[PDB]
This record gives sequence, C-alpha cells and structure tokens, in this order.
Amino acid sequence: HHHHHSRKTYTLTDYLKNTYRLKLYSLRWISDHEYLYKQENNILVFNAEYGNSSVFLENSTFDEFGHSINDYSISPDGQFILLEYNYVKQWRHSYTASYDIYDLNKRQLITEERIPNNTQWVTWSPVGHKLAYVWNNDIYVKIEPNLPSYRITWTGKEDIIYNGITDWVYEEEVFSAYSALWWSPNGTFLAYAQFNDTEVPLIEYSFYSDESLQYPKTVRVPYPKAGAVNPTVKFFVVNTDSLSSVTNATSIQITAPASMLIGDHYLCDVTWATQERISLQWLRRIQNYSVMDICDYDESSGRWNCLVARQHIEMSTTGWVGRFRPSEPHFTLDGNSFYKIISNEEGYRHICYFQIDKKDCTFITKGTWEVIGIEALTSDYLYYISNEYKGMPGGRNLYKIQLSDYTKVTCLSCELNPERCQYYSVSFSKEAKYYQLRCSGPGLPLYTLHSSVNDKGLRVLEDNSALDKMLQNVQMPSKKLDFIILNETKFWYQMILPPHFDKSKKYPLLLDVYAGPCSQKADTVFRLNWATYLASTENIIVASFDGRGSGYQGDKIMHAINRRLGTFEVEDQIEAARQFSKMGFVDNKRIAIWGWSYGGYVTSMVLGSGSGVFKCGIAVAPVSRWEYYDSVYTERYMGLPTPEDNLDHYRNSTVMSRAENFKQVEYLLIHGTADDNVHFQQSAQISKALVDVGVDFQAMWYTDEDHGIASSTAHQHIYTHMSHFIKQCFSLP
Amino acid sequence: RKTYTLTDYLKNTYRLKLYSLRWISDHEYLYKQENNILVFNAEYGNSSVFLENSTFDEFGHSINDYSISPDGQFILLEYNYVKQWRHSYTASYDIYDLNKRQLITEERIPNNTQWVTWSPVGHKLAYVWNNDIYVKIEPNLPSYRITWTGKEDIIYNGITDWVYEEEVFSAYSALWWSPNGTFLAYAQFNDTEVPLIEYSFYSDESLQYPKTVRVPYPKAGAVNPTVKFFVVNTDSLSSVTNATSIQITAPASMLIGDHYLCDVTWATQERISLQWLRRIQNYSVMDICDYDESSGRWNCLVARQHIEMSTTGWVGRFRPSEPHFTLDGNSFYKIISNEEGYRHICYFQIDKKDCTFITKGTWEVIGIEALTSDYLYYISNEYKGMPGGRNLYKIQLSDYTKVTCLSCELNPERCQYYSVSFSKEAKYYQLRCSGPGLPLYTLHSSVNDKGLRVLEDNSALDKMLQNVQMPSKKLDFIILNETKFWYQMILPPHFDKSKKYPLLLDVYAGPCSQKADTVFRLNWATYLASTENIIVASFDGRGSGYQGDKIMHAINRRLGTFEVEDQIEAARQFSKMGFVDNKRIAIWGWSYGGYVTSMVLGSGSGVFKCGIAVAPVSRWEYYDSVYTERYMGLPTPEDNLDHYRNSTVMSRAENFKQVEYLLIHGTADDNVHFQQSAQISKALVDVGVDFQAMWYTDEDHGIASSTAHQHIYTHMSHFIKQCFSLP
Ligand SMILES: *[C@@H]1O[C@H](CO)[C@@H](O[C@@H]2O[C@H](CO)[C@@H](O)[C@H](O)[C@H]2NC(C)=O)[C@H](O)[C@H]1NC(C)=O
Ligand SMILES: *[C@@H]1O[C@H](CO)[C@@H](O[C@@H]2O[C@H](CO)[C@@H](O)[C@H](O)[C@H]2NC(C)=O)[C@H](O)[C@H]1NC(C)=O
Ligand SMILES: *[C@@H]1O[C@H](CO)[C@@H](O[C@@H]2O[C@H](CO)[C@@H](O)[C@H](O)[C@H]2NC(C)=O)[C@H](O)[C@H]1NC(C)=O
Ligand SMILES: *[C@@H]1O[C@H](CO)[C@@H](O[C@@H]2O[C@H](CO)[C@@H](O)[C@H](O)[C@H]2NC(C)=O)[C@H](O)[C@H]1NC(C)=O
Ligand SMILES: *[C@@H]1O[C@H](CO)[C@@H](O[C@@H]2O[C@H](CO)[C@@H](O)[C@H](O)[C@H]2NC(C)=O)[C@H](O)[C@H]1NC(C)=O
Ligand SMILES: *[C@H]1O[C@H](CO)[C@@H](O[C@@H]2O[C@H](CO)[C@@H](O)[C@H](O)[C@H]2NC(C)=O)[C@H](O)[C@H]1NC(C)=O
Ligand SMILES: CCc1nc(CC(C)(C)C)c(CN)c(-c2ccc(C)cc2)c1CC(=O)O
Ligand SMILES: CCc1nc(CC(C)(C)C)c(CN)c(-c2ccc(C)cc2)c1CC(=O)O
Ligand SMILES: *[C@@H]1O[C@H](CO)[C@@H](O)[C@H](O)[C@H]1NC(C)=O
Ligand SMILES: *[C@@H]1O[C@H](CO)[C@@H](O)[C@H](O)[C@H]1NC(C)=O
Ligand SMILES: *[C@@H]1O[C@H](CO)[C@@H](O)[C@H](O)[C@H]1NC(C)=O
Ligand SMILES: *[C@@H]1O[C@H](CO)[C@@H](O)[C@H](O)[C@H]1NC(C)=O
Ligand SMILES: *[C@@H]1O[C@H](CO)[C@@H](O)[C@H](O)[C@H]1NC(C)=O
Ligand SMILES: *[C@@H]1O[C@H](CO)[C@@H](O)[C@H](O)[C@H]1NC(C)=O
Repeated sequence: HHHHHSRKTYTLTDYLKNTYRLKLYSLRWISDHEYLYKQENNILVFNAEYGNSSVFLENSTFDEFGHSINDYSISPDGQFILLEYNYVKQWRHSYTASYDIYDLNKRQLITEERIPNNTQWVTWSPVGHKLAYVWNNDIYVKIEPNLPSYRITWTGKEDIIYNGITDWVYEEEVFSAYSALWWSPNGTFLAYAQFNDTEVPLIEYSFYSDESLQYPKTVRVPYPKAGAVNPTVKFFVVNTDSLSSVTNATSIQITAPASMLIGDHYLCDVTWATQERISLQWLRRIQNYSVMDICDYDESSGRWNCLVARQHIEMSTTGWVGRFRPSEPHFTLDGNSFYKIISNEEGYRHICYFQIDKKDCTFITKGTWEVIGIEALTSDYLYYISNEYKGMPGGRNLYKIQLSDYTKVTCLSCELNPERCQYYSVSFSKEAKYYQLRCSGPGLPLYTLHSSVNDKGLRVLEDNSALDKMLQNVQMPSKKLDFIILNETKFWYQMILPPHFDKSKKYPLLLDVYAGPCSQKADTVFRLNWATYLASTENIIVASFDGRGSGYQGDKIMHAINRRLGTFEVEDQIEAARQFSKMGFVDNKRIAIWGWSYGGYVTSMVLGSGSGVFKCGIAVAPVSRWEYYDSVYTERYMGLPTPEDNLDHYRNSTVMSRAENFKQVEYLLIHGTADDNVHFQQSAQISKALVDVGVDFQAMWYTDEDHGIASSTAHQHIYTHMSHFIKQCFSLP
Repeated sequence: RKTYTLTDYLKNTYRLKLYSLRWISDHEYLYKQENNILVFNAEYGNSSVFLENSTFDEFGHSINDYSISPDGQFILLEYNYVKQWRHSYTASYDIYDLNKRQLITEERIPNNTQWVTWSPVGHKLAYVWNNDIYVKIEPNLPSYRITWTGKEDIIYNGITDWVYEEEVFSAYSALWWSPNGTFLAYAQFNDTEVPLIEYSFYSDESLQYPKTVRVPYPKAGAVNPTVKFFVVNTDSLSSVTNATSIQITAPASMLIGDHYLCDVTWATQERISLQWLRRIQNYSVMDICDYDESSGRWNCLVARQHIEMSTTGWVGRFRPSEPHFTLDGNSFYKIISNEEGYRHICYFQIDKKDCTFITKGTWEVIGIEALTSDYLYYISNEYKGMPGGRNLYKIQLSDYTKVTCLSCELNPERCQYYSVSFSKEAKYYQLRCSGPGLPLYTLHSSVNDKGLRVLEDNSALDKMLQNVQMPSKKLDFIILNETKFWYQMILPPHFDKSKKYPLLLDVYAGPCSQKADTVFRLNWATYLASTENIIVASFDGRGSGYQGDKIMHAINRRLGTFEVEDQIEAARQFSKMGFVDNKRIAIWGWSYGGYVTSMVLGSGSGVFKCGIAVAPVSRWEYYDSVYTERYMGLPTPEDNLDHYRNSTVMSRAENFKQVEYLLIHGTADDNVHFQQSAQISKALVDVGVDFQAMWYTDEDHGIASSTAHQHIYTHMSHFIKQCFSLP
C-alpha cells in the first residue's frame, strides 16, 4: 500500500554506477547547413533545415581496421577523414595518438607516407585538406594526405623546445590546449608558437604504474612554480603554399613588442583577422599590462609587419587583465574592426567595438550585468551570451545585438522555456545560419536547433524525456538560488535541498567550496552529482557561495582578492556558513566544508581559521602554499614571491602555518600521487605540519591518480570514502 | 589506580634505566653518569672522573659521541651527526690530546667523514671520506691515502653500500684492523650497474621543488653490487709512493657466479678468515688466509677452505655465523646446524673438514660470547626448554660435559633473558637481564664466577609502577601437528578469564623471528592492555627462530604461506581459550609483520575484524636481493617466479571487502619502499574495497621522528578503539 508515492531516492550507487543518465546532443557543424551525429555508433549527416539523416559513415567500416578508433576528424572539404587511435593521455589537453587517413571518395586507407606513431597533434587546414602535425616537437605539413610531409621545424627537443605545441603551463594556463598551431582562414599560412623550457625547473614525482614495474618511474615535467624561471616564446608564420621539396621551409618571425620584450612576457592569444592579417596578444609576467599587435603580411617583403599605430593596450589598475587572460578579438569580415570583451569603467565586462586605427573603442553593451562570451558575428548581428536576464549572474542567455543600432537587442533564449531553462550555450553553423542551443538547467538539459534568419524554433534534438521518466517516483532534491547582502553588495549562494525540505528541522550542512578567482558556484545549472546523493539520500543540505573574488559580477567583487589569496574568499565562506545557520534550518553542531583543488585550499584555510563554525572537512588535491603552484595562474593573483613584491603574503597564506587550529576539527586530506597540476607535495607538506603539531586527521593518497582522480575505480572509491567520513562526521547511521 | 596511558608510552613517563658501559681494559670500564665520563674499577666499584662534562664547553658544537684510542692517549670527538640509513651516517671529527690536554688543529679529519675507527691497539686512525680510505699513524700528521677509486653511489672503499649495510654486515664500516693494528683489511663495493630506487623527498616547507632521492638498491633478481677484498700494510706506508693494497680474491667455488662477502674475521696477527656466500644462499665457503713473507701477499690454502651449506634452507640464521679463534688461530668455534637441525657450537681445526660438536640438544646456541684458554662462554635458550629465554653458560674446553649455567639461578623468578659483555680478556663480565622482571644489570668476576654488585636494579622504576595498574605477560605454547609453538599474551590488569576481551594479534613472523619471549617491555601493547583492556598476543609459528631448522626452514621458498597460516591458526586457538571476544580479534604489524597482517586480512578466513599494516612488503620482487633471495630464490621462471607471483598481497585485494584495514607508510622509506604500499592501495581501489590510509611525509621505515612516532601510534590507537567499540 505504497499508493505510488515516491519512496526511491538518489543513492550513492546511482551516482557511481550512472543509473540516471543525462542524455546529450553532441554535433559537429561541417558546412553551414549540415552537422554530424553518432547514432548506432554510425555517423549520420543531418540536414538542419529538413531532418535528412542519410548515413554518412557506417560503424562497420573500421573493425577491419584492427584498433579501437578513439576519435575522428572530417577534412573541411568533406573529402577525407582522419582516424585517431592508440590515444594515450598526457595533461589536461595533450596526448599522443596514431593516425590514419581514409580516402572518403576512394573508400580506402592511405597506406603511403602515413602520419607517424606518437604524433602529438594533428590539424586540418580550415579549407581543403592540408595537414599540420607535430611529431617529436617539430611541425610537419602534408599538402596532400598521401604525399610526403614537409618538415617545417628542425629544433624540437623533448621537454626543452616545443614547436607548435604548448609546454605544461601554456597548456594548462594560457591556451587550454596542447595545440599551438593556427592556420590562416584559406589555409595559406600556418602560424605557430614555439616554447623554450631550457632553464625551467622540473617537478619530479614517482609513477608506480602496473604492479609489474619493479622500480617506480620518476616523472620529470618542466613546470615553473611561482617565481621560478618561466618558458620563453617565439612566434612564427610559415607560408605553406611556397613549401619546397628541395629547400627547408622559411619560417617568418613576428617578435613581441618593445614593451613586452623588456621583461618576462607571454603570448596569451593568437587570432587570424584575414587571409593576410593576424592579431597577437602578449602579456607581461606581471599580468596587469597586455598589448594586442595587429600584423599584416607585406607582399613584396614576404615578411610580417605590426605597425605601432595598430597596437592596442589593455591594462587594469584594480587587478589583472581579463577573466583568466585578455579576451579574444572577433574581427569584422574586412579585418578593419573587431569586437572584444573588456572591463568597462565600472569594472563590468562588456563588448567593446574597436577600430584597427583608433585607440578608444565604444561599448555596444552596458549595465550592472556581464557579457560571458562573443559567439558569432555576421554583417548585421553579433551573438553573445550574458547573465543579464533577471539580473542574476548565475544564469546564461543568448542575445543578438544589431550592429547598426545598439539599443536594438533581442533575447534569443530568455523566453523559450523560462521555468525549465535559464543557462544556455550555443553552437553556430559555419556562417551562423543555424544554431543549436544547449540549456543546462535548472530543469533537465534541453537541446534545440534554430535557424537564425528568423530566430524560429526548428526541432527538439534531445529533451531528456527518458531521464524525466526515470525520475518521476524518485525523491530528488530541489535547488534554491538566491543572494544575501553584505556591505551593500549582493552575494549569491545555492542550496541543494533535501526532498520534502522542512524549515522547522535543523539539517546538517556541507559547504561545497571552490571560491577561486572568477569562480561561480551559485548558478542555474542542473546537476546529478555527489551533492545530489547527499541531499536526496542522506538529508544533508549542500550549499555553495560566491563571495569576494568570484566572477561575472564585476571587477569590484572579482578583484577584491587581488594580491590577497587566502583572505576574503576564505572569510566569505565562513560568513556564508554563519548566514546559513542564522537562516534557521541548519544544525550548528554539524556544518562541514569540502573542496577540490583551489576549493581544497579554501577548505583547508577555513578549517585552519579557528572560527569554531565547522565540525569537519574534506580537502582534495588542495594548494597548501602558493609558491608550490604554477607561475602564470599564481602570479596573476599573487605577484612574485620576492621581498620587493608580495613575499609577505605568500608566507602569510599557507595552510601549514595554520596547522595548530586543526585540533578543533576533523580533517580528511586526499591527493593523487601523480598529480602533475597541484603536486602531491602540497598535501605532503600539509600532513607533515599537522604531524608536527600533533593533530590527528584522516588521509588518503591515490596511487598514480592525477588532479582529476578520474579513473573509474578511483572516482568511485574517493566518493565512497568521503561519504563515510561525512556520514560518520554527521552521525548518520 | 591510574593506568599506563598512551601519553605515558609516547612521552616516556616511566623510563627503563640502562647501564650502558664500555670496557677499556681487562678491569676498567667507562660510564656516562651525568654529562661526565668516569672510569670505574671492577675490582672495587671506585672510580675517578676521566673527562669533565664542561671541558668541551669551549668547543661550541654539540658532542654526539666520543671514542678513546686503545692506549688511552686520545679522545675522538664526533659532532655534526647526519643520519643516513640504519647504521650509516656522516659526521665531523676532532681529536683531543690527553697527555697535553688540547685539541689537534693540524691535518684535521675532514667534514662529512663516513667512518672513523682506531686501530685495536695504540692510536692509529683509519677513516673513510668521499668513499676513499685514509690512515693516520699519528692524530696530528698527514693521513696517507689508500684508495683513489671511491665515487659517490658507485665505488665504496671501506664502507658498505645500501644492501651490504642493511642486510650483510649490519654496519656502515667495511674496515678490519688486524689484532695489533699492523694490517688494514677492507672491502670494496661496486654499485655501477645496480638500479636506483627513486623516491621524492619533500623536505622543509621552504623547499619549492621536491628532491628526488636516488639510491642504488638491488631488488629481487636485479643486478647486485660486486665486492673485492683488500689488505694493506699500515706499518710500511710511504709519504712518497701510493700505498699498495693486496687483494684476496674469492675462492673458485664463489667466482663461478654472483656472490657475497659475508664475514671478515682476523684469526691472528697474520691470519684472516673470510666467509663468502653464493647468491643462491645455501652454500658458503670460509677461506683462511695467511700473510706470506717472501712475496708480501696473502695465500688462502684451498685445502684450508671450510664449506658450510644447507640442503633444507639457507646458510645461517640471517648469514653464516662468525668464527671465534683460539689464540694460536689453528682452531676456531662456530655455531652451525647439527644433523638434527639445531644450531650448536662446532670446534673446527684449521687443517681438517670434520668439526666435532661441543654442545647438543633440542635448544639452540644464540651466540658465542667470549673464549679464553680454559673456557667457552655462550648464550642459549636451553634452560627449562624455553626458546624465548636467554642464559649465560660456560663450557669447560678440556671436558665438554662440564657446562655451568652462569645466570640461570641468579634470579629464576625475575630473570630469564640475559645478555653479557665481557672485559677485554674476559676476567670480568656484565650481565644484562632484560626480563620478565624489570631489567637488572650486574657485574661479575670470571675466576670464581661470583657476583660483585648490582649496577642498576630499576628500583626507581619499581616504585612508580606500584600505584599504576600494569598488565601481565603469559608466555606459553600450544601444540600443532605434534609440535610446540610458543605464544605470549599481554593480559590487562585484574584479568578475569570468564570475561571476553578484545584481542590484538601483534605480528612479525619473518624467518628466524621470535616474538614470544621473556623480555620485559613498556610499549604500545602495554598501553592497550593497561588502559584499553585489549589482550595483545604474539605467536611464533613456522619460520620462527631459535627452535631448529625443521621449524625455521619450514617457510623456505614459500614466504607468505606457512608463517601466515599459523597466525590465523594461533588466533583461532586463542578464540577457543574462552576469554577472547571473537567478534573483536584484530591483527597488526610493521615491515614483514605488515606483510603478514596484510596477507592474513586478504585470506578471507573471517577470523579477523580489522588490521593495521605499517610499511608492509606487498610483493617480494619489490624488496632487496640479499634478504629476499635468501628465502625466495630468484623471481625467474627457472627458479621461484610462480611463488613470487602467488605471494602478493595485491592478488588478495578482493578479500579485504571482509575487513577494516589501515595502511600506513612513510613516503621516504629507503627500505620497504612506499611503492609496496602504493601498489596495495591501488589494488584495493581497483576492486572497490574501502580502507583507511596514512602516509608519513619524509619518514622512513622507522617512522621515527619524535612527532611522527607520536602521531602514528595515536592514529592506530583511534583505529583499534573504533574497531573494538572502545570510546
Ligand atoms: C632556448 O634558450 C636557451 C637559453 O635559455 C638558448 O641557449 C643559449 O644559447 C645562446 C647562444 O649560444 C646563449 O645566449 C646561451 O649561452 C645559451 N643559454 C643556455 C643556458 O643554454 C637556446 O639557444 C634556445 N633554444 C632555441 C633553439 O631556441
Ligand atoms: C680505586 O679506584 C681508583 C680510581 O680508579 C684507583 O685510582 C687509580 O689507580 C690505578 C692503579 O693501577 C692508577 O693507575 C691510577 O693512577 C689511579 N687513577 C688515576 C687516574 O690517577 C685506585 O687505585 C683504586 N684503589 C684504591 C685502593 O683506592
Ligand atoms: C669543517 O666545517 C666547518 C663549517 O664550515 C669549518 O668551519 C668554517 O670555516 C670557514 C672557513 O672556510 C669559516 O669561514 C667559518 O666561519 C667556519 N664555520 C663554523 C661554523 O665554524 C671547518 O673549518 C671545516 N673544515 C675542517 C677540516 O674542519
Ligand atoms: C666497477 O664495475 C664496473 C662494471 O659494472 C666497471 O665498469 C666497466 O669497466 C670496463 C673496463 O674498465 C668498461 O669497459 C665497461 O664498459 C665498464 N662498465 C660500466 C657501465 O661502467 C668498473 O671498471 C668497476 N670499477 C672499479 C673501480 O672496480
Ligand atoms: C696515486 O694514484 C693516483 C691515481 O692512480 C694518481 O693521481 C692521478 O695521476 C694522474 C696521472 O696518471 C693524473 O692525471 C690525475 O690528475 C691524478 N689524480 C689525482 C686524484 O691525483 C697518482 O699517480 C698517485 N699519487 C701519488 C701520491 O703517488
Ligand atoms: C535530404 O532530402 C532532400 C529533399 O528531400 C534531398 O534532396 C533531393 O535529392 C534528389 C536526388 O536524390 C533530387 O531529385 C531532389 O530534387 C532533392 N529534393 C530537394 C527538395 O532537395 C537530399 O538529397 C537529402 N540529403 C542528402 C544529404 O542527400
Ligand atoms: C576548468 C578546470 C580548471 N581549469 C583551469 C585552467 C583555466 C584557468 C584556463 C580555466 C585551472 C587553472 N589551473 C584550474 C585550476 C587548477 C588548480 C588550481 C589550484 C586552481 C585552478 C581548473 C580547476 C581544476 O580542475 O583543478
Ligand atoms: C632488526 C630490525 C631489522 N633488521 C634487519 C636486518 C637483519 C635481518 C640483518 C637483522 C632487517 C632486514 N632488512 C629487517 C627487515 C626489514 C624489512 C623487511 C621487509 C624484512 C626485514 C628488520 C626489521 C625492521 O627494521 O622493521
Ligand atoms: C606504429 O607502430 C606499430 C607497432 O610497432 C607498427 O606496426 C606501425 O606500422 C606503426 N605505424 C606507423 C605509421 O609508423
Ligand atoms: C635543414 O636544416 C637542418 C638543420 O637546421 C639540416 O640538418 C638539413 O640538412 C637542412 N636541409 C637543407 C635543405 O639544407
Ligand atoms: C629591391 O631589391 C631587392 C634586392 O635585390 C629585390 O629582391 C627586389 O626587387 C626589391 N625588394 C623590395 C622589397 O621591393
Ligand atoms: C602593474 O603592477 C605593478 C606591480 O603591482 C604596479 O606597479 C602597477 O600599478 C601596475 N601597472 C599598471 C599599468 O597598472
Ligand atoms: C704486530 O704484528 C706484526 C706482524 O705480526 C709484528 O711484526 C709486530 O711486531 C707486532 N707488534 C706488536 C706490538 O706485537
Ligand atoms: C641450493 O638451492 C637451489 C635452489 O633451491 C637448489 O637447486 C640446489 O640444489 C641447492 N643446493 C644445495 C647445496 O642444497
């Protein structure tokens, strides 16, 4: 006699075994009317206007092949397909893989002049079927897929000289990519960066590997910690049409500006404007000054030239320039103008309209909200995402703005499904005739397709009704997205509330913390994660809070922690906890705090604060002191760890120095041994300090796991482990 | 009515008083009463301050240790102590003239000297620095260089490499002065092709980039260090020509393949004995080498070779025993297994194969302690048939049948575990009784064997222990397949045998181990018994020591089988004794005992609720060649690969589902590498077993740092108390 009431909950197994799948819709636009999708593991080409799914590639072709086909890549012209296999992961983006190319018209593998094994990166020209691949740190170009490669660079040395690929920091921090190659639009020019790691110190750690391995391997990665000598970067442009089979290729060098070359600098952005015009952005090591150079190819020269009068300066007096780097330029077709997200005179990031010749721009948008990204630019409209709608920073909508009248601004996604959908993202066709919208919350992810000619709805691609059906008689948690006012300012929190939430009861509470520079933890997105389980099954409330230092709410909030990590953002996590219990449904005797990565640091700094507010906390892969983390992230917020700069605060913001206070709290410290990103060192130094002052804590290392602890088994283990620690810290039976 | 607490254990509230003396002559010894150093007299007990505390006040450094030259003329001061491995360290050195009474300033001993040793007589000095051997005839003269081939991590002259240090010589030094200091004998190790274990050292907070420690370390079946042996004549050193080292090459029976130098013992002024072991450690050879006049060389008569082998196991307990030579050096005594597999003393004559045995029985000689012209002194576990007791015996060389227990009845109730230190010519001896009562130190004259006085009786300790509720120690045996197997229990105070107690099986169980003994201890177990009322038991099953080869050799080539089964069996038996709550049986252990605990918990026997494993071996291929191959052979298909493979704790991961496990390991363990545990944890992860872990940053195999030590025991206590429902 259950009477069809919901007695199921979202269990830990549900989360770990992926019981309730969240269906996606992952397309790849090939033309301006067609995209690709995998159905039966077949790849169908879809006509966006009609529905025409006419099988593009049967799943049964590449099993004759004899290797597991990891990913693929159709050449712009549709004439060739690149097959990726023996994929072997490295850092967040980099990896090695074998490639073959299948002649999509001759229905056969190209067996001549194959792309070598251990290839680091491969990339089509944007038009036709030119290749650009990097093998042993050198660039190679194939004009036709079955002809021999032309060697572009000869100077690549492992760990020292990188041609067309990033090194550790550029990959993680600057480009969010292994690739450092940029084809010109019609693919005449291949522009590449080149990195020099000669004097960059190495992080060494042990990789134990399969129990087969008798002697643990020592991994050595060129990794510049805050203050250490950084990599250097030269930048080149080669003309791939004048490549010669009888002469080494001439790579033309663009040097940095004079204002950059005086000290340690970076290349933080490459952007082709036209067939013959390219834009560079460079950053000083002190990341409050950057210069965009605009460079033209001089025809009689053969060389490239950036005129000083086309140099564009971006700087900040209140902090660092950009959200994590200067913003990318979006050029108008003729190359003479570009749009860019820059911070306005009120510290709000808006789209500025730049002329190649005039220093000053004009803002096409304004207000106490923020522009997230520019997504497409036609001749009449510019398409961008912002958190303007209902003045709530954790929302996302697509707007189009009229290039000829800035007051004329339509919200393309706002009114679509207002109750279900408040966090959108967009994929445009080759020339923006169609777009797929991707709604992520607060309701179930919704995937829709649109023609932009008249902004009408075409079809629902995925609506997740299968998951919706499964959830009916499941006691899911609800989200509350709201704000509290501190010192005249709105700060936004979110609570994952247990089913049948009762304001009368005093629930235990976990503070899910990240709280890094330009972070946003309080948003409109639907999630099925650990938090979901904790609320639904364990009746724990999971809360997050964006305090000083968080993103998308202006520079006043975001820069608040500039040169001052481990301060306000930490303080504001504590204040949220106070504010929450003071809301009346939180059991004070049971407030916990957990974070990964930067979140691990704040968690640890919080537990270390002697605030009395928190009972326990889990820190996963945390930063312990800032001299341990990488230069370009750290120095952005922290300056240099020198007496004549910011050493005082580097010293004053270590969790180690707070060790004594951990006596008041139950700590679980977790870290994977092969964490190349935030090194096990950071947690080894934490443990040592707690040992040194006689405080009991709980620890867990993960053999061979990196910063993700992403192994299937590892992922399931760590979450099991934390649930126990939490249930046991909360006296949950 | 207070109990022995964890704080009591960790902070050392109740100290055992030692009487650490060192002999100077046949009748004088040195003691450290105060900061002072006194020469006591054995004849009377009267003394006189030999070295006033504040004389090296002026020095401006902290004095770690001292060392008098035999002739009593010089004192070596050791400071700037920097520990390395178990025995190995680096120090600085100054010499203080006692005839003058001032520090030597000319030709000082270098900083970072690896070893120093006086000649056995006079004041000659031989030291090792940057891997080369130096000698100083006079403490203020230029030292002569002997070796020019020393190289960091590669060539060791006069000092041992990691493995020889840890496993063969239990010492950093590899130097041997002849009885009267005429000859310097030394070993040379070549680690050229020995792989390096590499691990991170995080060091102080201030260190931005972890340092990789790289140590040549041969794991099971890896290329071993090679060894050469040399003898140089110190009396005929030249300030002009490079000193000229004579080599004594291994016997042909050794050169045939991989081998070890395992014993260096000077027989006479011009005779030195060497023991070499094959890599397959069941066959060893002793060369006896005489100095030769007409050639200035050393010849080891092939006829004079003495073979010691073993058909049921390996030679020796942990290595073939050392010889003890009669003054003329034409005869020696050493401990070997008899035909019954019990280790007894064999009298060898230099010029023949057949030694005759001088002791007999189903007990074992632990050691030959001193030999005179009239008597042989040994320690053995014979008294009352107790493998875990120790007593000093004298045997009359002119009639083996006449054997007096010198310590058995000196105090039968409180004393059953003695050790002895004899004076230079053995006219006196000091007895150290270690249990079962509080330790008692006594001084004895040989001639009539009468006791002279109590040196330390721990009456101070005795007082304090009276108003604290102390545990007791049951030592006893069970029968298994018609054989005695000894166990001990640390029973809580006011022990009631009709009440059911939690029981923690404390395990080591490595080969030749002995965990059940008459020794008195203040340790972790003492706290668990006194405060938490936990029975903590240990058990010597198969493979255990001091009960003959039949038992010891039982686990030959089969590590992680019988020694593991027997702990489970012991635990099963204990839970039929009626006072053991078998819902709460736990097992823990360190090192090899970490391995066994882990192997036990992976057994799916269902006997154990939870375990702690501190620095466990996880599979044998990860641990060093000398130790591992002794019991396992090579990890190759033509030898013992199959069993290496079967004996892993990783293979048993699935069974950990049945148990609560705590894995602990120091990240800078040079011995049992963190790897071993990193591999265990990974296996548990892979099969979805939840467990508890703890690393110790920069701790080694001891986890010995004041603070680290305190932390780990606290952590374990919490784990055990939780596993047992003790709040
Ligand atoms: C990468 O940079 C290093 C410097 O970090 C370059 O090596 C230098 O070569 C020049 C010419 O001999 C000198 O200024 C220095 O003596 C060298 N410095 C060091 C420390 O090596 C190297 O040439 C660069 N590599 C390339 C090919 O770009
Ligand atoms: C009692 O002990 C003291 C201190 O050991 C004795 O003094 C030493 O006696 C020896 C006799 O061989 C001399 O070599 C030394 O000169 C004495 N000590 C020093 C360093 O000066 C003393 O003789 C002993 N006996 C009596 C009867 O007092
Ligand atoms: C051994 O080490 C100490 C420490 O370095 C040496 O003493 C130093 O000598 C230098 C001269 O090179 C002086 O400038 C320092 O003031 C001394 N330091 C201290 C703390 O005493 C000593 O001379 C070294 N050499 C030997 C052979 O003893
Ligand atoms: C230590 O042993 C090594 C063998 O591992 C010796 O090194 C070899 O020496 C020979 C002849 O000198 C060379 O031809 C080999 O190529 C060497 N091998 C390597 C890798 O070093 C070395 O000579 C020995 N050193 C001493 C002082 O005994
Ligand atoms: C002692 O032996 C060493 C090494 O065999 C000699 O010293 C070397 O001599 C060579 C010439 O063969 C020189 O090139 C080296 O620079 C020397 N090395 C060192 C460390 O000194 C030397 O012949 C001998 N020295 C004496 C005292 O006789
Ligand atoms: C998807 O369907 C369209 C329309 O139904 C296909 O276009 C037709 O192709 C046939 C020949 O096969 C022509 O005779 C018709 O005139 C076309 N009709 C229209 C209205 O386009 C189209 O070929 C299909 N898509 C793909 C990729 O083949
Ligand atoms: C999107 C995930 C991510 N991306 C980035 C790279 C960009 C800044 C370009 C976005 C970084 C910067 N290294 C981090 C990060 C890592 C460590 C720490 C101490 C702080 C921040 C994370 C978070 C994470 O997974 O750890
Ligand atoms: C006396 C202590 C000791 N001594 C030795 C050296 C001799 C056997 C020569 C005496 C060894 C041999 N390495 C060990 C040992 C260590 C690890 C393992 C897997 C096995 C054995 C221990 C035990 C310990 O320190 O934990
Ligand atoms: C890649 O490696 C495999 C295995 O050695 C080999 O058979 C294959 O031919 C290689 N491919 C290329 C293109 O080098
Ligand atoms: C191209 O350059 C490399 C070194 O810079 C050289 O080895 C090679 O021979 C060159 N080839 C030509 C065409 O000169
Ligand atoms: C002028 O002279 C150069 C050098 O001979 C020749 O290559 C070209 O014709 C002219 N160069 C340019 C850039 O106009
Ligand atoms: C950049 O930072 C430096 C050091 O913090 C400081 O001197 C200066 O104010 C900043 N420069 C600019 C251009 O704002
Ligand atoms: C030491 O031994 C050598 C060789 O036996 C001998 O020639 C010398 O005289 C001895 N010195 C003493 C004091 O016995
Ligand atoms: C020594 O051990 C090996 C391996 O167990 C064996 O094959 C050999 O016969 C043994 N030799 C002796 C002397 O017993």
